Amino acid sequence: KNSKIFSPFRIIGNVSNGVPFATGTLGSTFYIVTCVGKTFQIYDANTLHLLFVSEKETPSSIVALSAHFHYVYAAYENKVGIYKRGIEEHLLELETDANVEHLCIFGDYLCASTDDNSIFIYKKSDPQDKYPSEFYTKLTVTEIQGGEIVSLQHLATYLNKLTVVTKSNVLLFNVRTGKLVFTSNEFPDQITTAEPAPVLDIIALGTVTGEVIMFNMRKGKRIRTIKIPQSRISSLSFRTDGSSHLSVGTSSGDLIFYDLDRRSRIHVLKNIHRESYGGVTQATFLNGQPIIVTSGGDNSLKEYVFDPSLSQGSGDVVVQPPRYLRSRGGHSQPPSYIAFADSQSHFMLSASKDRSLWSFSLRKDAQSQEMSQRLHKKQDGGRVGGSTIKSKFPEIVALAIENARIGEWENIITAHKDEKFARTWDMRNKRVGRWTFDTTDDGFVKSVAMSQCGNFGFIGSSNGSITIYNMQSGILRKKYKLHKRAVTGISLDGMNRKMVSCGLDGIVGFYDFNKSTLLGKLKLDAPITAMVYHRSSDLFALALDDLSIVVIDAVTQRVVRQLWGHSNRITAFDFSPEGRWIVSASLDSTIRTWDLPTGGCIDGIIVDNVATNVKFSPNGDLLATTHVTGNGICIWTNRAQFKTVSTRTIDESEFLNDIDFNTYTSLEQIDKELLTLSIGPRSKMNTLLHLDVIRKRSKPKEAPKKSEKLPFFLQLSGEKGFESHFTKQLREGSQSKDYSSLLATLINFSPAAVDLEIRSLNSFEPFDEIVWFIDALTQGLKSNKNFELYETFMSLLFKAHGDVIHANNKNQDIASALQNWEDVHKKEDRLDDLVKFCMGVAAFVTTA
Amino acid sequence: KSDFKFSNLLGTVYRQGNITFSDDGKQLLSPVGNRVSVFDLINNKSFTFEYEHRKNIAAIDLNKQGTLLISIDEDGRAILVNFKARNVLHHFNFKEKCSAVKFSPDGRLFALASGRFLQIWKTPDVNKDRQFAPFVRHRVHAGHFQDITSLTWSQDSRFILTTSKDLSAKIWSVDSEEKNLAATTFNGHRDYVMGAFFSHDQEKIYTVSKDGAVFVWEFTKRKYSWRITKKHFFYANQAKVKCVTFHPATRLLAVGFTSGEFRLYDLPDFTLIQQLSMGQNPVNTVSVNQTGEWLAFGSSKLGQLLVYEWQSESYILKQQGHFDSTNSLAYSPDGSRVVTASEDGKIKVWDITSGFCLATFEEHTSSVTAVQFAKRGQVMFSSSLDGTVRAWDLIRYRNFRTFTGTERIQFNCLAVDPSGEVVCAGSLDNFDIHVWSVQTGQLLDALSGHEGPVSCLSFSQENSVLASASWDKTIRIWSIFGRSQQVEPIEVYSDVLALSMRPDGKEVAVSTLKGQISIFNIEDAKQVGNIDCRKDIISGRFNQDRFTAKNSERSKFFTTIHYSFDGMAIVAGGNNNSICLYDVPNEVLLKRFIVSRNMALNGTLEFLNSKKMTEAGSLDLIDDAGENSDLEDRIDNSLPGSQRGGDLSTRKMRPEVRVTSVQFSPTANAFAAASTEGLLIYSTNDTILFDPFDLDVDVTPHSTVEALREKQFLNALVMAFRLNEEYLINKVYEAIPIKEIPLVASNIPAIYLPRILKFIGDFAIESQHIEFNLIWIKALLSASGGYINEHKYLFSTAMRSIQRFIVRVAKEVVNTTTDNKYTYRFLVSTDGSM
Amino acid sequence: YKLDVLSSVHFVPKPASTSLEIRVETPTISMEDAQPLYMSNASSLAPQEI
Amino acid sequence: GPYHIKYAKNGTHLLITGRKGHVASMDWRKGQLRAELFLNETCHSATYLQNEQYFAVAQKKYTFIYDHEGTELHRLKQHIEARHLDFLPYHYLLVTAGETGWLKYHDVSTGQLVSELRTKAGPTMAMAQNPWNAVMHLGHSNGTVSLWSPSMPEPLVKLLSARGPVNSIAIDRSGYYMATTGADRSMKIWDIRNFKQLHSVESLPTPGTNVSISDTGLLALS
RNA sequence: CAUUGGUGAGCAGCGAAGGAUUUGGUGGAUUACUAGCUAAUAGCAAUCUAUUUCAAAGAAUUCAAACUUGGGGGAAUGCCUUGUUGA
Repeated sequence: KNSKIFSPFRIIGNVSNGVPFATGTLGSTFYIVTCVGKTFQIYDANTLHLLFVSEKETPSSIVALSAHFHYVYAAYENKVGIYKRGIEEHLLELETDANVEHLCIFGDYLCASTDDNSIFIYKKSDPQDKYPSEFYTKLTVTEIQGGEIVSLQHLATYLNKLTVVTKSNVLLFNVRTGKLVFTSNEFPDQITTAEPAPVLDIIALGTVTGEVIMFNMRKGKRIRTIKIPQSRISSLSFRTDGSSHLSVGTSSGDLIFYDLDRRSRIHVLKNIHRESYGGVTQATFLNGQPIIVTSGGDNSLKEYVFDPSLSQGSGDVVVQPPRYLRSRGGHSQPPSYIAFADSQSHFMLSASKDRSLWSFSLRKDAQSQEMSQRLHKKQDGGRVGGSTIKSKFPEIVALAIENARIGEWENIITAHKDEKFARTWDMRNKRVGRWTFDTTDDGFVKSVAMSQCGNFGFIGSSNGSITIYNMQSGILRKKYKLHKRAVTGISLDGMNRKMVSCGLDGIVGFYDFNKSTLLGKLKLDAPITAMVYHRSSDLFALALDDLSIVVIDAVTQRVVRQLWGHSNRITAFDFSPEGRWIVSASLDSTIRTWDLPTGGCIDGIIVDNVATNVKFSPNGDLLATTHVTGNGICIWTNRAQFKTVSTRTIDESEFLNDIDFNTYTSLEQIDKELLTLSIGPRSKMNTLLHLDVIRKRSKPKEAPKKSEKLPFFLQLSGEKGFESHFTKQLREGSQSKDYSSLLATLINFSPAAVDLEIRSLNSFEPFDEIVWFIDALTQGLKSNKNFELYETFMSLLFKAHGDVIHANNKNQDIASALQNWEDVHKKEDRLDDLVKFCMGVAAFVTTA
Repeated sequence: KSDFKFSNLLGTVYRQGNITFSDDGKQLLSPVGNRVSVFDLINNKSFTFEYEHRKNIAAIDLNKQGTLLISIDEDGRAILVNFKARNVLHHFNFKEKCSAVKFSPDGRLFALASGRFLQIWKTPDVNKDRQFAPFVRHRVHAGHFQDITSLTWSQDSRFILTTSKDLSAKIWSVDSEEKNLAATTFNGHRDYVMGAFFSHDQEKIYTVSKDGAVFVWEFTKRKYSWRITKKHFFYANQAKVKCVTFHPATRLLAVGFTSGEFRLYDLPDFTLIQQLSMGQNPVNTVSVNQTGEWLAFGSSKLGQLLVYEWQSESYILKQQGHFDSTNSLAYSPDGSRVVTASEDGKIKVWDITSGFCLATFEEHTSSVTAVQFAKRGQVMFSSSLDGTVRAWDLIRYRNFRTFTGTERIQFNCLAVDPSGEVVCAGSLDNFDIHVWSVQTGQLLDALSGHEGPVSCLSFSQENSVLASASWDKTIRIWSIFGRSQQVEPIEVYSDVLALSMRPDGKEVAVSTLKGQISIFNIEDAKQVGNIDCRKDIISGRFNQDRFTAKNSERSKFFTTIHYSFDGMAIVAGGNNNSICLYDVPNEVLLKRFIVSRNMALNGTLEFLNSKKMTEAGSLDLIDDAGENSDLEDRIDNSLPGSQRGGDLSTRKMRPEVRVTSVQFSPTANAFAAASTEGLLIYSTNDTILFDPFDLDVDVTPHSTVEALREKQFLNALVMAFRLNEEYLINKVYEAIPIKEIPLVASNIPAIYLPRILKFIGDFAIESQHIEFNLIWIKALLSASGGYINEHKYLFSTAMRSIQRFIVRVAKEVVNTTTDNKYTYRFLVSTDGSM
Repeated sequence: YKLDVLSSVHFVPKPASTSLEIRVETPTISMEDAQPLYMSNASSLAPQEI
Repeated sequence: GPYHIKYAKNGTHLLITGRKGHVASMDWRKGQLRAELFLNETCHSATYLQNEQYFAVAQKKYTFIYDHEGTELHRLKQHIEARHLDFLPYHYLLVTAGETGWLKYHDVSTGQLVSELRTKAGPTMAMAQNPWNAVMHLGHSNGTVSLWSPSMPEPLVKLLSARGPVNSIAIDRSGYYMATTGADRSMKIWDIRNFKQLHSVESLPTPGTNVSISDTGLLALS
């Protein structure tokens, strides 16, 4: 399940799963450490932005969390991981084979408590360390001392002592030595929570019936008891602003505030978290403020405040009810359909099976909103009629969007479940749009589509019909009938020209659309389960029923590719943005990437949790999939955006180089007779011809004013043989009659160096050097590469030594060498023949 | 056909920020408005990165392996880019207005001076695939008392020198082992500290101050610690330093003063090596290449980039662009040059591939409103509010004529005949189309008859008729040559404001003020289709607006239009944030391009921010020139309400995004649009999109390779053209042999002829096999000439690309070979010397 | 100049001009602008003018 | 912007300037707000001038003298770029000291610029007045303070105070001591009559950004 | 006959333990998410001070200094620049 194209990135749209979150002051300010399965996320408690995210996904889920100033401790399967700023700073493996339930850190000691009633104590090596690492000892709870351990606490001012609240009593250990210095008398109920009060000595214990016992530990006796009847207490927090309040958070969602000075009940808050997914799992008063933060396993996190009184003197007898400050959330239930809204890959719609349609943000996870369903005033002058107690729309099972008219009329169509119309939604205002789109033959909308131009919305039904509606006006325009069984995909071309529809009678019907003809009818084997069209290239992919993908060219109207290799039904799938790949996820828990040129699988991932939607981003950075369990969207990167990706078939093994990297490096020289030029730049020829005039243009217009004492050998003294190398190489070339090495050097000089050398040839009586250079050039034009630069060098030679060879003309050696030069060159005037013909006939063909 | 990516940004060479050389010494990265460009000085090749900041850039640095690039705009919003593959890795915003970033020369960790804090972070790894947060903090140091301003590492990257507006400088170690080695601070400057550098082996330190003074610090006895050994001073009148650099291997100090001078000093002795005037405007930045001998100056006011070769004094390049001040463009009749007509008075011929101005003409005085080439490459005619319309040669570079008015009106559009002997121009002043004759520079006629100023003119280049259009709400088709002098008007619904003639010469598309493009037929007078546009146009809100953008009808129309060279598309662009590309037969649009996302332009956001608007009024609209620390940055000349004329700060308003003028490319698949920040050049890759043609089941890359290896070369080629994959076509193209080229070229199909021509053009301008290409072209024209001649318009661009290849790159090789031949014949036949 | 910038250029032009000026024989590469390539070659006077 | 306080000499009213345009004049004990201006050029400082009835604010360039309600009375032309304002209130002289480095005494009762002195040592970094004496101590970027007077073109006395520029000076009510603070992290107590420094503190941990000597000789440093 | 002008009394039709206009307040978004303070390689966050001082380093234009002015005539006395008498 390591893959070769996609790699996992993060999982958007999770906030809490129901492990009690932990809080941490940092200076004057607060943060909130929640855990989402195998990660933990850290939120600015003042405004709830996403500061940090755990860096690597822990091996199992996180059992316990605790935080302190800069450090945050998570206790997953067996171990405790100490993290600072997200990155893992210490592992701490506990010498056992039993999971770590609870965890409390106080002073020098970290205290972890397993499930078979044992307490491991890790002590700092020296108190100038910042988190403990020496194993100290291992305190154990024998069954006669107490029941199972429920929580670990450390009350204030208790030197080296640890308050272990078990299911029947409370113990006090002296963790430095470890003698059980105290046992409490057995409570006649089950203890469920514990939490220490901002008065001394006192721990507040919440039992399994509605009974909160304020229990004084120095004396060992109860001082108060408070009865909620018939609730399951699940949270306790002590408001410490100065007003003596208490919030008991039941496991039904009630959050009940008591006033402990006046023995009263201040308030209740009812259904702030859902009864099913756990109720109120943690509910804390931030230390010093009238702010409570509550968090529950329905993937939501909330913040409630206390406004001050209305009354001047009477004060704290008139208590204002606590209102609602701020919150984040996600879906409660796993998601149902996802779709990228816009082509910067910013926003993502996603509908979920608690009937709620969120729009998530990939950049900043505070920009994500839920798209509200508050209907518009009916346009007829009538009454819209539904049950007066409101409930969310049925589960949104198809969804199609266009961004071309955003702001002027609606641009989402959604298709709900067991429901007979579609609803236009908005995306600018984020709200239910004003039109509902019927199907007009009593058939449940099975799939929907939108035109490119954003004017028209097609709604294929389940008795074959196709209805087309204007979206500015919601008003019905056309209605085709070609299928007789259900219609499971609709599509339209970007020229508003050709419409395609695929339906369970194994028919793909092609229509014209400007006029209303029927343009073709293709028949496949099996029912057709999904259509994805791809627009820029006019190709589309039909997930058939016989466990096959069939790609069809929507212009020539015929089946072009047939991708076998799946093994169970195909859930969902998507073309690449560039039309080249298909990702397809299927119910045998695999995701495969297919290449359409080579028509074959080039990648596959086997997933522990079945994937049920798969969607590229349009600007092709990411792949977002969504899974059968777990509320989120899993986001994946794209190594083909950063690298090279080999295309080869693999599925046999798991479950040439030119083509395989689809890139071809051009040849050097095709035939020996065929000409070439120099590979490199093209203005090399022209600078080598006009090197002088160019530099004289470049020189600055005045003269630069310099000093008078200039240390003459500066080109030397920027700090840190006999014959020149080129002339040497030329000479040995003339000795061995092979100038290959010389021509390597002249191809790979620079224009200055070339001109310098060709000026710096010897030019006196036995003209050995001019003869040898001309021989090298002849050999080069014979070898027939670099026609460009050998001609250029000969032109430079005639410029810089035309005088000496014009004078010492009819010397035999120069006569002979120049004749051999003329041999090869008069063979090579055919090039001028070709060019003259090419633009003679080309300009004629163009002008006439 | 309709897949266009941001190819390039032409017409701007430097805007603001910081200029860097590559690791090689070859390429040059320099920040244009909110994008970095890479100008490749050796292989003469340019580009512009695709990613865009939401405000102007202010710091860049490039890794030492040439691999990562960090660019920070103002307000700390860094973007990390993978330089090899040109695709953004990670956005990360440091809150403050950050002032410099330097990678470590090891390339392990990068230091960043933000505010008064020094944050040293570690790089990510370029091999590791992406993640949520890959920047891992190393330290944050906090010595200074006011801003840092500069930042310099060691050569062995473990000590960092920061200079700051504190009037000071500090050394920070990088290990808390070596804190004791580096805890000291430096002192004594009077004004600021604009640089502090190390020596070549780090036993001396230099500190350069805005007051004009260089201190030389050395660890020495009267224990003993870090005295000031020497003080040297520049002596400017009132220039101050604005940017300092030090190449330590050669010990140069290059200092850019605020007056226009720079001086190259030799530092451990302080001798003046050199001194030159760049311009007259403050030099804003300096860099040097690696080996120490291409300097790189940049001056943001007026926007000029300069690269110097200080050994033998020679500008390797001396260039300058136009912010906001361009009124039009027009391509060369070959897709390689582009002409821009600027509001200054300057016409610049800009190369395309390497974005550098070949030539600059400045004979106009006031702004230049229209440019056209002739149907030649020789002359171009240019029209400006001078009152004259001037003709330019482009071989000897001269005004060979200036047609003038008869009372000097302000000319605002230009149009010139195919056989370039008649020039018409029309103004917004007079509503009479003047017609001059080129040779006798007198004016033939004043074609009159509009009632309302002329907004465009054009010449049907086939039938030679002058169709013009005016705010009259009409079009008039004048037929000027040949005893007729008859004229035919057309009423459009409303107030027309740009025009475009088909290539063919039968149709006129006309972009009006209510927001349609109405496409008429000229032989008749009848409207063969319009396309309604007012909606798909993104007008933003200005900060100085008090009305919603959905009502703001500042910009709901297209002031520029252009057909394709095929007859099928119209690009239109306007006074707004979007360029829209329509298809002409189907009347339905293909793509909408957004010119910029740059919140330092006004028309660019759709919805403003309510955190900004308050009781005072808006919040981006206060004055902060008082906050600036410098007299020339406080001085605010602005003649009140001067809507778009004069220099950029001769008005107190922020620029507006607009497309001043749009054209297609006459050779390639591209188009180009002159707008506020330059000329956006948008173009295409078949080598990325999978757009097959006429496929079937049995056509794979494996099958076509098999068809080569058993030698059915025709079939292998047509399978390549059906699959439509660029490497494949190249592969077969070079496989097939020279004897077999003519039969294949005869037997190719008619449908695939245009594609093979397109491929030969794209390979041909930059490849080397000139015999292979020219043999192919000769065979292709030879065996299918007449068909092309019939279908003249599908092949407009394809044959122009081949013809550019022949006259541009083959023809010189012919010239030099022929020159050489005749020189030999002279030298060896002539009379011997003496 | 100030009055043109104030009036946001829509003015009326100068009356006229015709004033003699002198040009030199010079190569076109020495005339154009400084950057690694070149574009034109022929000398700046014409053969008939020499 | 960052704000700037000025309590009226009387004790009652207060004037706060922003740095963007927000000026406001209030009473602070009765809470009643006298005036409020949202002018958008960067204001620097303000003073009351004699009553609560008049105030004068610096601005981007000029000096504007407003009423008790913010109706602008005058636009002082000749005080170009006054980063510092003060009012010496028995002589009725509004005093600005610039960024030009010119020092202007302006009689706000008859409307006639008394004196226009040239402090040549550059843009004035700090400024305070001897109240027992009404003589202006301007502190200059050399590190030297200088005492002026309107009827003397030359500084009455120059006082080499710090190394590097002089951030802020503040003078006793009794007219007999001056504390000055400087950008080389320094603070010096001078005895103005007899002109000897009493005693000086030479390493503060970060520069003394301001000082003030109260109405009881107590010292505040910030 | 119109009314495309008001003000009302009434139906058909829509229609689940109600509906329709108007308005105050707070929360979240509006730019792409790396936590707080300080004297900052660290400490604090229940506290910086009863080590918070030392040592070192640190002093050009011997005064470049309004690049900062609406136009036209001027200037007693000021100011300013150049000369000068007596110390």
